[PDB]
Amino acid sequence: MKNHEILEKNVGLLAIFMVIAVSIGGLTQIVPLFFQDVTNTPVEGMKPRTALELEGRDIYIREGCVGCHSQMVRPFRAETERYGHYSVAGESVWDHPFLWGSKRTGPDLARVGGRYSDDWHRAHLYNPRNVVPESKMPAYPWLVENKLDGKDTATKMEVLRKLGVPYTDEDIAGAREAVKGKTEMDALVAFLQGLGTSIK
Amino acid sequence: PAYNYKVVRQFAIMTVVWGVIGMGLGVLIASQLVWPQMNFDLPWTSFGRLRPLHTNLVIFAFGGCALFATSYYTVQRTCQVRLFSDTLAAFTFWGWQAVAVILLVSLPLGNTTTKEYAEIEFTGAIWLAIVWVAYAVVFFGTLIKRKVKHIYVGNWFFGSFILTTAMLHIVNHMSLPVSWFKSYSMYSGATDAMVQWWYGHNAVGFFLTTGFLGMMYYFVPKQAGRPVYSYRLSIVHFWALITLYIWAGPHHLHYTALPDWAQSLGMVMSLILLAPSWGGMINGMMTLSGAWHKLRDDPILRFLVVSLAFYGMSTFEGPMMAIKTVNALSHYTDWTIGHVHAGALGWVAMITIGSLYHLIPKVYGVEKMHSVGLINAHFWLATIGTVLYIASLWVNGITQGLMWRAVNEDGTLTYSFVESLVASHPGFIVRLVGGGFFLTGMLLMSYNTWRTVRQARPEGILAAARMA
Amino acid sequence: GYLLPWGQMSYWGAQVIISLFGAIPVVGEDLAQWIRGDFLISGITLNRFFALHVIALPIVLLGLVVLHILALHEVGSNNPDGVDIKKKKDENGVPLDGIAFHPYYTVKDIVGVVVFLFIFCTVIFFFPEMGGYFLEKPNFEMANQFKTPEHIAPVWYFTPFYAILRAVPDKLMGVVAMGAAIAVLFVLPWLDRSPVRSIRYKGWLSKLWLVIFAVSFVILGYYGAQAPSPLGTTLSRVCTVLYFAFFILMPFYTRMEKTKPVPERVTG
Amino acid sequence: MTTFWSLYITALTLGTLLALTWLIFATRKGQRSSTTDETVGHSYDGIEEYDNPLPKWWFMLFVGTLVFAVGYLALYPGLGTWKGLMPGYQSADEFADKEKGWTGVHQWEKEMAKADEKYGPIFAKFAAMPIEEVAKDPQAVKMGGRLFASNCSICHGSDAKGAYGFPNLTDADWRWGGEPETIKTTIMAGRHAAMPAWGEVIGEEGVKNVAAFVLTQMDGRKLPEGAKADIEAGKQVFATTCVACHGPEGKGTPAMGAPDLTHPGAFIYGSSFAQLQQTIRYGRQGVMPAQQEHLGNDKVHLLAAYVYSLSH
Amino acid sequence: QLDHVDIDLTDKAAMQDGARTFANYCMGCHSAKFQRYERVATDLGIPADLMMEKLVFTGAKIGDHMDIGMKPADAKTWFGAAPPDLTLVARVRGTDWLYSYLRSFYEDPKRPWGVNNVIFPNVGMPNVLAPLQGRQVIGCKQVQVVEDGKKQFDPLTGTPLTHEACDQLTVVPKTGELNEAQFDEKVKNLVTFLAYSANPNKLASERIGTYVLLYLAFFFVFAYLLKREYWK
Amino acid sequence: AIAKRLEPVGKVCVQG
Amino acid sequence: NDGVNAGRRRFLVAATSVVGAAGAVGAAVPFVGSWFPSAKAKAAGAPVQ
Ligand SMILES: COC1=C(OC)C(=O)C(C/C=C(\C)CC/C=C(\C)CC/C=C(\C)CC/C=C(\C)CC/C=C(\C)CC/C=C(\C)CC/C=C(/C)CC/C=C(\C)CC/C=C(\C)CCC=C(C)C)=C(C)C1=O
Ligand code: HEC
Ligand code: HEC
Ligand code: HEC
Ligand code: HEC
Ligand code: HEM
Ligand code: HEM
Ligand code: HEM
Ligand SMILES: [Ca+2]
Ligand SMILES: [Ca+2]
Ligand SMILES: [Cu+2]
Repeated sequence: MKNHEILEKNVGLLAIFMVIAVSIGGLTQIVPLFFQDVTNTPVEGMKPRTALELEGRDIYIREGCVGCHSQMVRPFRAETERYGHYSVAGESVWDHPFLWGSKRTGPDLARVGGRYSDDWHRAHLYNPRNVVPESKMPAYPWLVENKLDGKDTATKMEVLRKLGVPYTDEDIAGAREAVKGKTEMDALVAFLQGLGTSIK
Repeated sequence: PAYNYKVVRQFAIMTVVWGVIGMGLGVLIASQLVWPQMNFDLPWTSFGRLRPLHTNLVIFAFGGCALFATSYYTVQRTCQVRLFSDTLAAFTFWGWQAVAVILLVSLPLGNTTTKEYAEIEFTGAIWLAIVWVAYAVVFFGTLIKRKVKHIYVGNWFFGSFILTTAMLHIVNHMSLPVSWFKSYSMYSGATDAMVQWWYGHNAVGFFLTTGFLGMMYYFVPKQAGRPVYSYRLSIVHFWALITLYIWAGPHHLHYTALPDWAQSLGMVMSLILLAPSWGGMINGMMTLSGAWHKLRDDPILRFLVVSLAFYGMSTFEGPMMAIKTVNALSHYTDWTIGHVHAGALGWVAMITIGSLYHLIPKVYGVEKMHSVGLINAHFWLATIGTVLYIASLWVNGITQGLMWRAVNEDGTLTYSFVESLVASHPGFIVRLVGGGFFLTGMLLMSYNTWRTVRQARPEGILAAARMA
Repeated sequence: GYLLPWGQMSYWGAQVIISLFGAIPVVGEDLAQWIRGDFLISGITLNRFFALHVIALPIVLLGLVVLHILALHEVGSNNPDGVDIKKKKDENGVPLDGIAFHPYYTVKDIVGVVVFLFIFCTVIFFFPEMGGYFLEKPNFEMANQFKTPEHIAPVWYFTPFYAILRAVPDKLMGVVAMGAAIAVLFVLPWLDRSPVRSIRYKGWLSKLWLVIFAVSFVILGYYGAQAPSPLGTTLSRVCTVLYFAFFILMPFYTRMEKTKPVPERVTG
Repeated sequence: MTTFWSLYITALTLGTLLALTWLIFATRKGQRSSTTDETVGHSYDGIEEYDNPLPKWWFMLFVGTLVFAVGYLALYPGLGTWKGLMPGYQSADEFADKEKGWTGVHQWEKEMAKADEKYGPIFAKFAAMPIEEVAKDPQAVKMGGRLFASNCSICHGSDAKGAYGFPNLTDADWRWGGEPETIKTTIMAGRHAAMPAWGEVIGEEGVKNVAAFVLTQMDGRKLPEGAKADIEAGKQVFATTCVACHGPEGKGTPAMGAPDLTHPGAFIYGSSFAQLQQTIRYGRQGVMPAQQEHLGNDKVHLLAAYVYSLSH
Repeated sequence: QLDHVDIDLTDKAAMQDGARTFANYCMGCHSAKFQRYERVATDLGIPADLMMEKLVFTGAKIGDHMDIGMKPADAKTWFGAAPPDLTLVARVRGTDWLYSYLRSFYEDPKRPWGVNNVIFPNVGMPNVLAPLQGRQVIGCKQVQVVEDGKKQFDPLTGTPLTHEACDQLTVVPKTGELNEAQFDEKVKNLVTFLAYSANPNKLASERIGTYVLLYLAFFFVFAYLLKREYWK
Repeated sequence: AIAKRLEPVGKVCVQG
Repeated sequence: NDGVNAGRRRFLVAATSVVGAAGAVGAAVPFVGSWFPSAKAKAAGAPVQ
């Protein structure tokens, strides 16, 4: 029991032991997730988000909607009835970063694709209380004004392709034109409409 | 010969300053949740943008500066040596302040990685690693240049914290850049979720429990002037805690798309991890054996003891919420936030308050804080304001979980989501009031620290350091 | 040098500045023509100013810098406390508050040079125009002898004196006041009658008047960079009065004030 | 998951558990078995360790957590591809993906089967009667009300009176067909309005005169005092361009979704002179989500009965 | 009141369209004589043969300056004001001024060329982009309603809520090849090319400056260590 | 792509 | 001054000198490079008949 004193007298041995102890846990839960099919095989029928969908997801990231909304429907009957078919690992294979979230200040957005009209997302993302008087969602009446310049769309698509998302040169070339004159609200709504569309 | 108390006192002053700002910003976002009109329809002050700033300032600017202060102070005193290098010691202060300023200037602008506690983007997450390798050098070189034969338990906790929150930082920020402060994670979907939460559960537990457990191990016996309760318990606690906090990560993805074997592993490991955390709490509390009567005279010891009590409460709650049956009720509810602030206001904030109220009148040369009555008032305000926060968020989260899961005998859902929001609104107002109480306590400490910092003559600061 | 680019600002600023020499009551016009080398600003003036700017004034400046540093090293440097460190010397003859310029201040100046180069290269490679103040926008248009810019203003570092000249309604009086604004700094050493050197130990009056002078200089520069305005003109006149009062009243308010005792040893 | 990775998970997890057990058993080895007052010989800045034995209850708690761990990840999916031995579902093949063990999907399928058994008769009963009959059953109409509140109150209003742009399902005016069958079809297949934009067709002046004619002659409200309009020209343009969809009297055509243009209460996009001009100039093209896929024909039938009850 | 334009100097296609517009509609009167066809082709990614065939109309060589046959004195006599060289006009006026100026021409019979400019009143320039924009007049059109900065958009359609204003630039319908958005893009590409011409070293300047600043931070670290040490 | 982008505005119709 | 750390002083002086020399070379690059044939010089020439 006194052998522990050896680590007390040596900084190097203690550092090595701590490194190994912290590494054991991480190497068993993250490494195996790679090379595992269920977490890497996309659901049949999905395609990479369009350039405008990608920019809308980027705006969704910028406005920090992850802290309020979740995109992961758990396999519960109440959950699935409220939101729809439960999310699966194949739906997020091309999501850098994942936006499942851990807090629900508002309804889960995993299946809002096609649930509501574009004209609702607009007039709800411009003044949430206009359509839901008790909403605690912040108003976003600036996504209407500022318009996408398409500066980083090509580079963003190229980087996403480098990370494994199956984009094609026809998409990289056309990304700039796909967001030439469309407002930030348009992209943020188009990305919303595409959520959970692969599974119904 | 003396100690490099310059860096410790800079870190303490900046710890108070950053805690005040972070907690005021937290109160601001809570008010926004109560009244949406507190967003003022400005892009840079909306809840979605400011909330990440709150959660990254309280953890890294307030807690980080506190841990830097209590490590650069505890390591020297327990080793009887000056810090390894004053160069890197001062660099680890100025660069950490630069990191905090980057968080201030960037997160409101929307430059975020969406990773709960890795929101700092490219070229901001690279400087936080440059200034963390320097911190590790400064701490471990000091442990290398010791003038004593052993290494204290608190030193073990601090070193484990430092190494783990460099491995996690480099692993979770492994991304590709599109521009400055614009990045895409290299992990996707379930893999990205697993990496994110294996980093986020160690942003607590190691940044908020291990490093702060070392702060406890030093400042509890020192403040109470009594020996630590058990050496063997300290050994077991340290080793099991560091070997299980990494494992217990998958409990944040309990019923998500993550493979179920990982979820089961996470829950089981968290249930195991219950024991070492309670062992640390037992050591801290029983270190006060024969000295409980000092809680009536010294509010700092009350701070430390109540911090340990809330630590036990949080480390009992957390394993319970790691159970998938319990986690089903509370995974996206306010109960998660209630647990977070039970472990942060009750445990991290209180241990920080007690440790700085002891450290500040030792690196400045002044024998005592300007007003001990202010210390007692701050203790009472923090306690009434953490209890209020805990209770309000518990009620709120249980309500939302039940309402979302509530189903009528017909099979239709009993309640809509807006009904849950309106039912939670009273919880939101009570949370705002408790946060205001805690922020008032923080303001009182800032006034006490300002009045104690002034009236400390040049020599008084100089003699205090004199190595021993 | 600013004439050399031969832009609109170059040409017209040179025109006005050399017309100032036309304000001398008698020989003004002849002197201005002789300086120009032509009946107007032209390529003759351009080549002449180029020769002066490229050789003559660089040589004069190098010689003046040599003389300046030689005089300083003859009398020794001042310090922020105004303490005459030479009064207290050790057994080796070195001042107690003195350190060898090389290497200590050489390395300090190396650090300062690196910081300055960081700012300098940032400006060069990212903001060379500096909002049109380092490179004026109208100067990117070729000089036009027949069209003058809507508003012609000097480079920023000449703007304060310009404001002074613009603050005086009379032309010759304005030129004289602009010249005196620079000439008074020459007599500054005899205007200051304070028993102490550093502002740290001068009386409240000296501190107040230094603040007033700095603010007036900045305001004069700021309002000389824009087209004339009512508030601008009023503040320019007030700041001209204050700028000249900082010097004219120095011999008085340096005596009226009560100064702190200068420490025997430098503080720090 | 591959066999190699299953063995990886199993070996590492069991190694971690064994390491923790060995740590707790070795560190307690040689313990004095009694809280002592003899501190450890060394002092770190005055701090001292009591050298006390591990608390008996704490050690037993750690061992019990270890045992509970082993039991659970033996009973549940863990240690790689080791489906747990839970008797509830470690048998049979009633599940979708032919697996014998716990998962979120597996227990969810069990729960859904139980809930179907419990609730499907209710929906089938209320999904078989005519909408009119279902509309007069408190249980059925309250089910429909809860479905309306949880599914589409956010877009039709909490009380069934929509905000600007969304119809009022409580009033007597119906844009589309107000009959029960038409209501059910509207809730099932969704609706697209397709109101054309006349800004570039009849020009700004024409839009102005029309808007005025609709606002006064049809709606009945007065112009905003101080407005210029050609009411006769507005009527003339209406009789040619607008008369096709909205009836000669501007009373709408439920087949196309054209509303009653003579009532300001039906207008979901506004009734002011400016709002009418906006609608006529830039078109509206309202959208009704198709609620068939989202929640099924039984629930859509219940919702149709509920809205029928509210309106009539 | 100028209109903001977000000009992307890394957009080779936009700069190419702007260069085409400049070579066709602009070099009739305006020179870019401080800028060579060779450098323009190199920076815009235009092959030298393509630049020769498509943008060099004056018989100049690839390395020649973008000179034109119209002499400044002749043009000053003809128009009442000499058309300035446009190589640096983006720096002289800024890109926002150019964007607003090239879209602010409106018919004005009182003027020598029948047009005036909101940005440049009584300008001596004829409206040479009228065929593209179409007839623009100071008339009455729909403008978004604003009350003390309270700008109203349509919550549902996201389009502006408008009221009639009778002192606005209105393009007469079916009078130009390009609609408002297409002419906006044409003018944006032209102003992007002019911005490149005024500052052709911008992108290289940013790259070199980034590397210089990195080196200077490194050197500052070393100099600061050499100072604070050696000052003990 | 560039050639189409750079097409001269003036089009001339030529015999044959 | 008490016990100046030589070697550290020598290392810092040498490293600062080397980095400054690299910066001097970089700052010389514009001046040396501007002496190579410019775009004016590179006009070249066509065959003469
Ligand atoms: C809008 O507008 C405005 C702005 O703008 C935009 C402004 O900014 C401003 C604001 C203005 C400012 C603050 C800017 C201020 C700028 C300035 C100060 C610029 C001023 C510069 C000039 C105009 C230049 C003027 C130059 C002058 C007047 C000096 C002229 C000097 C000469 C010509 C030199 C004479 C040459 C000589 C004597 C030759 C040497 C002779 C010899 C004898 C050589 C030796 C010969 C021999 C040895 C042979 C003989 C032998 C001998 C002697 C025998 C013995 C032998 C021996 C050797 C011993 C204003 C107001 C403004 O509204
Ligand atoms: C990025 C700016 C965001 C987008 C895009 C959306 N949200 Fe939210 N959200 C929040 C609440 C309290 C609600 C209640 C219901 C309501 O307001 O209508 C919502 C709702 C939505 C919905 C509707 C989902 C549905 O099932 O009806 C959508 C499509 C939506 N939000 C998009 C809360 C918050 C929040 C907390 C302050 C933030 C930051 C966001 N929402 C951000 C976004
Ligand atoms: C709960 C699932 C819902 C029921 C039941 C109904 N809706 Fe809606 N709705 C919405 C709009 C914008 C319209 C206008 C359609 C158009 O412009 O042509 C409607 C219309 C209806 C109608 C017909 C009303 C009439 O007067 O004929 C019925 C019977 C109806 N809706 C039933 C908007 C929305 C919407 C926005 C996203 C939601 C989710 C729903 N409605 C949901 C329901
Ligand atoms: C592309 C079609 C063109 C652009 C872009 C510009 N020009 Fe011209 N222009 C012409 C004259 C006679 C003048 C002088 C008018 C006066 O001084 O009052 C101008 C002026 C400009 C300016 C103003 C620059 C300034 O610093 O004020 C700009 C920015 C400009 N032009 C851009 C004549 C002609 C012309 C002869 C028919 C043609 C074909 C063009 N301009 C074409 C363009
Ligand atoms: C069929 C091609 C139509 C013609 C031609 C016109 N209208 Fe119309 N209108 C039509 C539909 C299908 C709708 C429904 C819009 C929706 O989103 O539900 C409408 C609506 C209107 C409205 C306002 C609707 C509201 O406020 O709820 C107005 C004021 C209106 N219509 C008037 C109008 C005029 C003036 C027309 C000629 C210029 C005209 N309509 C033509 C169908 C059609
Ligand atoms: C053994 C100790 C602990 C365990 C097992 C534990 C477990 C958990 C669980 C089950 C959750 C729910 C996450 C979710 O459902 O999304 C959670 C969230 C969290 N708790 Fe703990 N907890 C412990 C102690 C602490 C402490 C001491 C702190 C602070 C000092 C803390 C702060 C947090 C944070 C920051 C989160 C993340 C919130 C989020 O997911 O958005 N926890 N923890
Ligand atoms: C007055 C004191 C505080 C107030 C009012 C406050 C308020 C809040 C609020 C409103 C949220 C978000 C709630 C939600 O999203 O539902 C939050 C989240 C969080 N806070 Fe604070 N906070 C305070 C102190 C602290 C401190 C001191 C810390 C750590 C040292 C901390 C750590 C966190 C964390 C980690 C989260 C993220 C929780 C999650 O994502 O689930 N908080 N806080
Ligand atoms: C323009 C080129 C100039 C150069 C290269 C130069 C150079 C120097 C240097 C190297 C020093 C010693 C270090 C220091 O005190 O900063 C110095 C000191 C000084 N300079 Fe300058 N100088 C210049 C212009 C001026 C001007 C325009 C003035 C005042 C009108 C001036 C007044 C002084 C004074 C009074 C001192 C010594 C004061 C003291 O020791 O604190 N110099 N100069
Ligand atoms: Ca999250
Ligand atoms: Ca969260
Ligand atoms: Cu956790």
